[PDB]
Amino acid sequence: VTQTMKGLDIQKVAGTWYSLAMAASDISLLDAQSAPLRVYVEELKPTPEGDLEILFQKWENGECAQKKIIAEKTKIPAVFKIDALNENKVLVLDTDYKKYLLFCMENSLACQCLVRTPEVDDEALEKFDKALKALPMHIRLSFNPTQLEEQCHI
Amino acid sequence: VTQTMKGLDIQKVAGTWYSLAMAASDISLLDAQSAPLRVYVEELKPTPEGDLEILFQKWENGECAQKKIIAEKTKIPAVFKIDALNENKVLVLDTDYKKYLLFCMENSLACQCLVRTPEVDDEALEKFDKALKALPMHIRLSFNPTQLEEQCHI
Ligand SMILES: CCCCNc1ccc(C(=O)OCCN(C)C)cc1
Ligand SMILES: CCCCNc1ccc(C(=O)OCCN(C)C)cc1
Repeated sequence: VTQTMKGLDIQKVAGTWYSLAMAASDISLLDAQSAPLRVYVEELKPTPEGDLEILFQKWENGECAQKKIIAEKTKIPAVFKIDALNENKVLVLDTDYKKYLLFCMENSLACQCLVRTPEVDDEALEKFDKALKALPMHIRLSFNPTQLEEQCHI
Repeated sequence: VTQTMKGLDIQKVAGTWYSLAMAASDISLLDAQSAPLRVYVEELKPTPEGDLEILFQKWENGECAQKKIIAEKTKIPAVFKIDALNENKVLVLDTDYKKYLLFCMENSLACQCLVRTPEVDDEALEKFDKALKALPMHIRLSFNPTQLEEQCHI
């Protein structure tokens, strides 16, 4: 991935978001309620040091678990690191802070269209599909306003 | 769905096809290996009477089953009926006979991009995405050339 947000201000992504849409390189990354990159974002909390804590839900062991991860900053403002068995990158592609944010997680790849409200944002989906045009995605999911107001988008 | 192939010649769709891509109105229609509209097309056999027998595979009870369905003609050449508990329609959106065919099954909705060979047809995917632009799809899957040569696209 070689789309990053030039000039990103990480403090301005703070707050409420909805996972409107998701996509991944491999079907198995999103196909089941319990698939590993089926993660629903709740809230971003930038630290004063400029790390980004992520609140999200994950369907786990037949139910909707509350989860909390922190992505550590790098020399590149639009690029964060999650420590695990593998070195995994979080990239911010594009945001306008007040309506949408596009990002990817990569080691292979999953991306999302975040929005501030439980509404279908045709414009934000256009920009998302445009950004995926380049990437080798084999599954795409989108959610309706009813699902967006439910735990794990049921 | 109000995209049908004007002038369709049902005899000319006979033969080998690959389910390159699928999409559906509802995630649950395609999400699992065993989801009900995860059906992989093998072969179309038009009858002399102008019905269309469909050979396909379905992941069933932990394995890849061989299946055979016949879709009955209507007064509209691009529209067929499958008899079940519900009245279910098969619509041919568009074909060039020698490379691609787009169709939908509807009662709510699932569509596919068929191709004659195990190759990624960028052009045929463009026409497919164009045809879905209108429809309310919430899941899309595509398959690579390796998967296309395997039973149930493993
Ligand atoms: C704009 C930044 C959004 C980042 N959001 C998320 C990033 C990662 C995860 C997440 O669940 O991490 C997956 C685990 N690692 C080891 C692959 C969940 C949400
Ligand atoms: C160009 C025509 C292609 C039609 N292909 C297919 C049509 C239907 C099916 C199929 O599996 O039918 C689903 C069962 N009914 C009752 C909803 C599988 C393949």
